[PDB]
Amino acid sequence: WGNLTCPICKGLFTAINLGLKKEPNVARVGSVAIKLCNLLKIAPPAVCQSIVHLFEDDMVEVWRRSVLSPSEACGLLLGSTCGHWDIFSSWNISLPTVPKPPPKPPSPPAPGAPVSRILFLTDLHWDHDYLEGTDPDCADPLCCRRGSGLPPASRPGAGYWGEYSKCDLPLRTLESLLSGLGPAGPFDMVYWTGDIPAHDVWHQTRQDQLRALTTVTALVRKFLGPVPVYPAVGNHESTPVNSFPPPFIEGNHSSRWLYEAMAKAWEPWLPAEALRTLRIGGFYALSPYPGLRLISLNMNFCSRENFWLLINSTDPAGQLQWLVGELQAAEDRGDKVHIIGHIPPGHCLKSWSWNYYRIVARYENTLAAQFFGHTHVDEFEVFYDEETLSRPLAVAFLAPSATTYIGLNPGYRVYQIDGNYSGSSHVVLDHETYILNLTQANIPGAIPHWQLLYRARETYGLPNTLPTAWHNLVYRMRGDMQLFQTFWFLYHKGHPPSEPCGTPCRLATLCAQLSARADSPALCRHLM
Ligand SMILES: *[C@@H]1O[C@H](CO)[C@@H](O[C@@H]2O[C@H](CO)[C@@H](O[C@@H]3O[C@H](CO[C@H]4O[C@H](CO)[C@@H](O)[C@H](O[C@H]5O[C@H](CO)[C@@H](O)[C@H](O)[C@@H]5O)[C@@H]4O)[C@@H](O)[C@H](O)[C@@H]3O)[C@H](O)[C@H]2NC(C)=O)[C@H](O)[C@H]1NC(C)=O
Ligand SMILES: *[C@@H]1O[C@H](CO)[C@@H](O[C@@H]2O[C@H](CO)[C@@H](O)[C@H](O)[C@H]2NC(C)=O)[C@H](O)[C@H]1NC(C)=O
Ligand SMILES: *[C@@H]1O[C@H](CO)[C@@H](O)[C@H](O)[C@H]1NC(C)=O
Ligand SMILES: C[N+](C)(C)CCOP(=O)(O)O
Ligand SMILES: [Zn+2]
Ligand SMILES: [Zn+2]
Repeated sequence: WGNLTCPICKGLFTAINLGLKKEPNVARVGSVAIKLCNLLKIAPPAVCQSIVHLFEDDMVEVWRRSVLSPSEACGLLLGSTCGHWDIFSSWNISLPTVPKPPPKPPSPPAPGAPVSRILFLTDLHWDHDYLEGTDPDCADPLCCRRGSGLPPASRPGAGYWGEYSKCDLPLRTLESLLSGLGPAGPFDMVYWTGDIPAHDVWHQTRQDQLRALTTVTALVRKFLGPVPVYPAVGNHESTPVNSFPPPFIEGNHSSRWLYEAMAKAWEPWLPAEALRTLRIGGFYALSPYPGLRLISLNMNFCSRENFWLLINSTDPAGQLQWLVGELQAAEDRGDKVHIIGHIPPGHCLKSWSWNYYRIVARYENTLAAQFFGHTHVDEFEVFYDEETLSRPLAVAFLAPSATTYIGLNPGYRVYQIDGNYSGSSHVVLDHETYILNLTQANIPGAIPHWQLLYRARETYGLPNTLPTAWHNLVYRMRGDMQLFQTFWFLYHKGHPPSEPCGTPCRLATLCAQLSARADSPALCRHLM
């Protein structure tokens, strides 16, 4: 009588569910997990215990409601007859039935046309506990801070402004960055795409994260005054890291604490309609100029590390569908769109990344620019047509981090964009990157001087910065090692590794530049 296997299975995981709601059961989960953390020497025992205690409540709940829920587990184990396993199942959003206009590249701007200057800040990762002189090569996942201890007598401690290691930034270096903006300005707007807290991820309270949010927010507001700042939500803003429950999760373990703090912190910059969307799911749209829409995406609903998506990964918060409606509205008015976000779309979950790719291809004429960060390095992602994966039609700019993490100079970015006038293409025309050379800045008594590292069109000889120039650059770099070495230099903000990047390293790096869609190896067919 195997007619009972499904009854008993469901009875098992129903009892599993009830047991895992009990906090002493959750603590049992945490204790074993910590001993394995110590046994597998993942981190120091202090970090192992702290991070499991911080994560255990939310993670046990998600597993209880997804992988261990009776309908899911028994569906995996006994098949569609018993339950239904649909964890990370494929999904698709709906495009409107409006015919796609003919593909049309942006027009060259007329002589003397207005140029809008956009400051781009990402991955600031302020470390409230940064401490000069401490060990940069400590045993914790983040060093140069209180509790990192002392270096050996053979190596120096963490530099005053930062270190070339697994360390984040003292607030004074963030202050130095914004205080040196004058040469690079003036700015019409600032795009600020996430990651305010540091990587002290094993002990972050909601108050620490809010303190990071409110302190840095006030700092940029002090140095940029009247200039609008459009933020986007990074993966480090929440606690625990990457924990962004979609709006179908209510109660105090939801993201309400964080989104509302953002709506109050960013009220000076965001219109009422933006603040409403922001409070719901951490994304919004607004109009910087007549004929220009800006859309700030919360890419944590695309993230491979947002463990809440194990419950349901299908277009969380309805964001992609909301994006389509916003983009079609822009197409209807003839507006152009900027997209800003944190995690670049090539690094998203499979289904999300594929649907985003399809949206970008549909709205190629309407999308004018895309801006992401999160990787901390200086790179890009080229988008191609759906039909042949060979006509370049969009490019995402991945700007490098202000934080040193890991081992880099601090950096930031400025875009020259086809400006504020009727008929403008609103596309990026050129960009520039500024760095703080820590080797020089950390000399005792020196005053930090942020330097221009490079300008895009000048150093690569680009006629413009449209998608085809970046496509072309990748294939020039396939055959020109010196050119690729330049790019590899700039990629690390002027502080590349000493291990040379040979043939496999180059091909893997070039393949990432063409991988705007996750898990699409065909995109790199011409590289390997
Ligand atoms: C995880 O979340 C997703 C979404 O949040 C859940 O998917 C929804 O599931 C419910 C069932 O519980 C579906 O309800 C059915 O919808 C039928 C038709 O609905 C159409 O119109 C909807 C409202 O305008 C519209 O959202 C939807 O568009 C999209 O969904 C289609 C799949 O449903 C998809 O193929 C399209 O590409 C498009 O993106 C529909 O066209 C209706 O006939 C049924 O009676 C019933 O109402 C929702 O439609 C689902 N919505 C989406 C976007 O998929 C999913 O169940 C959750 N998973 C778990 C395990 O909870
Ligand atoms: C950061 O500052 C260091 C320190 O001066 C620069 O390194 C020097 O680079 C020049 C040019 O290659 C050499 O002649 C010196 O010998 C270097 N000094 C040392 C101590 O290595 C470095 O080039 C700067 N980096 C950037 C990106 O500006
Ligand atoms: C942009 O141009 C329009 C039309 O000339 C003007 O009204 C507006 O003040 C300008 N600036 C912004 C930020 O919209
Ligand atoms: C993603 N990364 C590990 C390469 C860069 C640092 O991560 P993160 O600070 O953006 O979360
Ligand atoms: Zn970051
Ligand atoms: Zn990040």
